[PDB]
Amino acid sequence: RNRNLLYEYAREGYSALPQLDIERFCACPEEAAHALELRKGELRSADLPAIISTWQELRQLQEQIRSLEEEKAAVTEAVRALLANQDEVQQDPKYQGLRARGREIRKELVHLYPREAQLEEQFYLQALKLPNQTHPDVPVGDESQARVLHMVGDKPVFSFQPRGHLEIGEKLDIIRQKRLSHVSGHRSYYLRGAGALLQHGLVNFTFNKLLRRGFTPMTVPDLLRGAVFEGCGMTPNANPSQIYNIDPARFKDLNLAGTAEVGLAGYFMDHTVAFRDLPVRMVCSSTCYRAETNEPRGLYRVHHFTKVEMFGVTGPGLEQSSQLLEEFLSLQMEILTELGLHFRVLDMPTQELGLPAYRKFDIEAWMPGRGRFGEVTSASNCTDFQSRRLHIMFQTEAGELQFAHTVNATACAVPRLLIALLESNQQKDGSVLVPPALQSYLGTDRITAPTHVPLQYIGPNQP
Amino acid sequence: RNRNLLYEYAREGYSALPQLDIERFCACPEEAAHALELRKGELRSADLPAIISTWQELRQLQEQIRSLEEEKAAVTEAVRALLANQVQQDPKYQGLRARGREIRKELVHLYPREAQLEEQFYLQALKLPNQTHPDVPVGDESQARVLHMVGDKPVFSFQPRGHLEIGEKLDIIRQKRLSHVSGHRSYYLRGAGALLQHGLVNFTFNKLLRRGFTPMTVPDLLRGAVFEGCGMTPNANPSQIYNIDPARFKDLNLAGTAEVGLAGYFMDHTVAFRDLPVRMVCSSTCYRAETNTPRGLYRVHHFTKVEMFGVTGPGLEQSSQLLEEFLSLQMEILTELGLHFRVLDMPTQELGLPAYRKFDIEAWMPGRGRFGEVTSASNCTDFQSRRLHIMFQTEAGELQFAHTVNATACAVPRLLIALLESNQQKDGSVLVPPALQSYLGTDRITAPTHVPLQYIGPNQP
Ligand SMILES: Nc1ncnc2c1ncn2[C@@H]1O[C@H](COS(=O)(=O)NC(=O)[C@@H](N)CO)[C@@H](O)[C@H]1O
Ligand SMILES: Nc1ncnc2c1ncn2[C@@H]1O[C@H](COS(=O)(=O)NC(=O)[C@@H](N)CO)[C@@H](O)[C@H]1O
Repeated sequence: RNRNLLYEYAREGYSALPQLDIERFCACPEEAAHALELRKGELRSADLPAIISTWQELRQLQEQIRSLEEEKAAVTEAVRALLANQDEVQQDPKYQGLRARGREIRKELVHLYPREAQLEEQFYLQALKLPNQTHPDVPVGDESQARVLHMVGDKPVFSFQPRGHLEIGEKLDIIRQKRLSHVSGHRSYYLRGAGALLQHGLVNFTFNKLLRRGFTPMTVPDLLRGAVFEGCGMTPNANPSQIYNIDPARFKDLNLAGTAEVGLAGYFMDHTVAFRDLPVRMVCSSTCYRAETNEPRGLYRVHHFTKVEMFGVTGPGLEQSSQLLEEFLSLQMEILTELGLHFRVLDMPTQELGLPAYRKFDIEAWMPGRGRFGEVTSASNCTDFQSRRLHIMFQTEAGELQFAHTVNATACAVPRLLIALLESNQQKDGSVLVPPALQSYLGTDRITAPTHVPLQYIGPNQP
Repeated sequence: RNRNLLYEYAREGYSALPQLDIERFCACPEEAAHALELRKGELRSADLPAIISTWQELRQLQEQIRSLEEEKAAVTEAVRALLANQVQQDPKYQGLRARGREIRKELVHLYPREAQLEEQFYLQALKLPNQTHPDVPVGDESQARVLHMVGDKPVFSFQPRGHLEIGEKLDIIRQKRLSHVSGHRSYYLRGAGALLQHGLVNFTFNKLLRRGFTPMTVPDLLRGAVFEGCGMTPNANPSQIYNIDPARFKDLNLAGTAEVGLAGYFMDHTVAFRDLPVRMVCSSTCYRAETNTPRGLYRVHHFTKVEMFGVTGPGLEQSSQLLEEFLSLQMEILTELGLHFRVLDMPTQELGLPAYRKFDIEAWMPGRGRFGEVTSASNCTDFQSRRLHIMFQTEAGELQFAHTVNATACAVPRLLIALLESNQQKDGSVLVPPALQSYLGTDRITAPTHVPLQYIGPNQP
C-alpha cells in the first residue's frame, strides 16, 4: 500500500538508505513549520509535529540496542577466559550469572529488533514526503503570486479573429484528435505530414543546438521502476497518480515515464561522477506518458508527448548549481526567441514549486487562439533532494564521495509549441507560416492545403 | 477478460462485425486443414471441422429465427385487418393472439442461443489465419529460401569483439546494474551511440520522405482491438503486449510496432482510389515483453523503429508490388550503410497469422558470428482490412476492402550491433559509415574524454 520503494530497496540490500537533512530543519522548528505551510504541500505544518516525535523515539530504541549489543558481545569473551583460566567448570555462580545476563539481554533484543524496523520504516515514510528548501527570492503564495522576471516579443496582430490550433490542423489534416476514443483514447493525437515534420524539425533543431553547446546526448529506458520516480520526488504512490503502471500481475515495478528526468537520474543512481567531469550537461529525447486525469479539449493536455530534456549534475556549491539553472533558462529563452515566439519568464511561487524544487522557472508562451500564456517550458534546481535519495554522488580529487546537485529543464515540449507556432503563424486562408529556423526541416515557408483526400468515416455510428 | 475485443465492438455498436474468408475454408475443408497444419499456428486441422460445424448450427438457427419472425408479422397484420373490418369475442382472433404469444416466447428463448453461437464462431474464426503465397516455402526457419545476398563478410586481423564490450569501452551503451532501475534487457545509449540511433532514424526517415512517404506520428498507448485487428493477440497467456493496470486504466496497451497506430488511423475509415498507393513512414518507441519467446541489444524491451506501412489498391499485385518496393527500399538502406545482408523468404511456420507473404533481411553481425534479423517485410492482404474495416472507394463509389503491407525501415538495436561489430577496429575504435558521418560528426568513434561512472552502491563488498 503506502510503502516507500526506496526504503524497501534498502531493506533487501538493493540500495542504501536515503540520507536526509532533517537535523537542520529540526534546529529551527518555527522556521521549518512556516516554510512547509508556504508550500501548501500534502504535508503542511499540521502533519509536521508527528514526524519530529517519530524521529525522537527512533533514536532512543537504537541507543538501547547499541548498549545491549556491547554488553552481550563482551560477556562471551570473558566467559571463554574463565573456563580455561579456572581450569568445577560451571560451579562458580559468576559463570552461571554471566550466561543468565546474556540470555536476558538476548530476550530483550529479540523483542527490541522488530520495534526498530517498524519505526525506521515509519520515520522514513514521513521523511520521504518532506519538501525541499525554498530559495530566499522565491515568490511566496499561489500561482497568482508568481513574479514575471522577463517578457520578450509582441502579440501577433490579426485582422481576422484567429482560429484554434486543432481547427487549423484538422483543416490542413496535419492533426487528428477525432474518432480516436476506441483506438487510442481521449486526449490522443495523430500528427500528419507537416505536423509530423514540425515535431521532427523542432526536436532536431533543439537537439542540434544543445549538442553544439556541449550537451552530452543520451537515450533513456522508457519503462522504469517506481523507486526512481520517488527519488526524482515524483509521487508514484498518490491516488491521483499521473504515472501509468504495467499490470502488477503480468510484470512488477514497471512504470511508464512522463519525462526523461527520471531516466537520466537512473543513470546516475548509486554512481559517482568525477569532479573534473563536472559540470555534467546531458540532452535526451523521449516519448513521455502522463495520465493527467485531473476539463479542456485540444492538444494543450495529452497523455503522450515527445519531449527534449536538458539535465545536469553540478558541483558542491549551491551557487554552482544555480548557475546551471540560469544557463538552462537562457537556452530555453533563446530557442523560443529563435522560433519567433512571444513569451514571459515567471519565477514560480512556493505553491507551484513542488517537493524536489529549490527554485523553478517556468516560461509561458502567448497562444492567440487560447488568448492565454501557457507553460511551454519548466526549469528547476532540485539541489541535493534527488541526489540524496538516489545516491547520485560526486567524488573529489581527495577520494571523498559527496552528494551532488541536480538541475532539470525542458528544451522542447512538442504539443504546446505546435499550438503556439500554428496559432501565432496562422493566416486567414488557413496557411501557417513555417518559422525560418524550421523552414529547412519542413521544406516550405507555408503549410498549405493537402493534395490528398482526407479519410471519411465508414462506421455504423454515423447518423 | 477472455473476450475478443473486436466482437465486443460490434456488440456495443461502436463498430461493424468483422467480415471473414471462412467461406473458402468450408468449401475445401481438407485443403484448408493441410494449409493450417503447415502453419503450425494456434489453430490446427482437427480444430477446423468444429468451426465448420459451429457455422452450420449458427446459420441454420438464424434461418429458423427469420422463419418464425415472418410468421409473427403475418399474424399481427391479419389481426389488424379483422380490427379494421369490425372483437376479443371472435374465436380465430383469440387463436391468432395466442399463436403470437407462442412465437414471441419461442423467439425469446432462441435469441440468446444465436448470440452465444455468434461469439463462439467469431472468437475461433478470428484465430483463423490468412492465406499463403504459393512461392512461400513450407517448414520451420531452417527451411528459409535466400532470395538475395549482398556484400561480403568483413575481414578482421583481430578476433571480432562483441558490441557490449565495444560499447562499454567507449561508454556508448550501458546494460550494467540496471535491474533495480529499468529491468533486464534494458539499455542506456550515451554519446555516439545516441548519435548513431539519431542518425539512423533521421537518415532512414529522410530517404523515405524524399521517395514520397507521408510522415505520421502515432499515439503510443492504444486499445486492444487494434492489436487483434493487426493479427496480434493481447489475450494470449505468454503475451508480448505490455498492459497498463486494468484496474487503474481501461484497455490501454503499449505498442511493439507503429503498425498498430497506423492501422488505427485507417480503421473504420475509407481512402480514395487516386490516393492509392498510400505510403506512410512513422518513428515509434516500441515496447515488447518477450517472455523467453540472453543479453546485449539483440533482444530488448524498448526499441526505436521506423516503419513503412502502406494501404494499396484492390489487386493482390498492387499489394505485392508495394512489398517488393518496400524490400527494395530496405535493401538500399542496408547497403548505403555498407552492410553484408541476406534477404530470406520466410517459411509458413514463421509467416505469422496475418501474413500472406513475408520477406525478412538478416545482417552479418561478426561478434555473434551469425546472421540476425533486422527487417521484416510482409503483405497482410485483406486480413487486417476485414478486421479493422479499412476500405477504399472506387471511381463509381463502391467501398471495397483494402490491402495493407508493413515493413521495418530501420530497427535501431540490431543495426547498431552490426555496424559496431562489422566496422570495429583493433584499437577499439569503430568507423562511422559514410552516410551516417554527418549526423555523428566524425569518421570514427574513439575513446571518450569523460570518466566512466563508478558504483557507490552497497552491493559491492
Ligand atoms: N499533459 C501534458 N500535455 C501536454 N504537454 C505537457 C503535459 N505535461 C507536461 N507537458 C509539457 O511539458 C512541459 C514541462 O513539463 S513539467 O512537468 O512541467 N516539467 C518537466 O517535465 C520537467 N521534468 C522537465 O521536463 C510543460 O510545460 C508542457 O510543455
Ligand atoms: N525484442 C527486440 N529487441 C530488439 N530488436 C527487436 C526486438 N523485436 C523486434 N526488433 C527489431 O524489429 C525488427 C522487426 O521486428 S518484427 O517483429 O520482425 N517485425 C515487426 O516489428 C513488424 N511489426 C514490422 O515492423 C526486427 O528485425 C528487429 O530488428
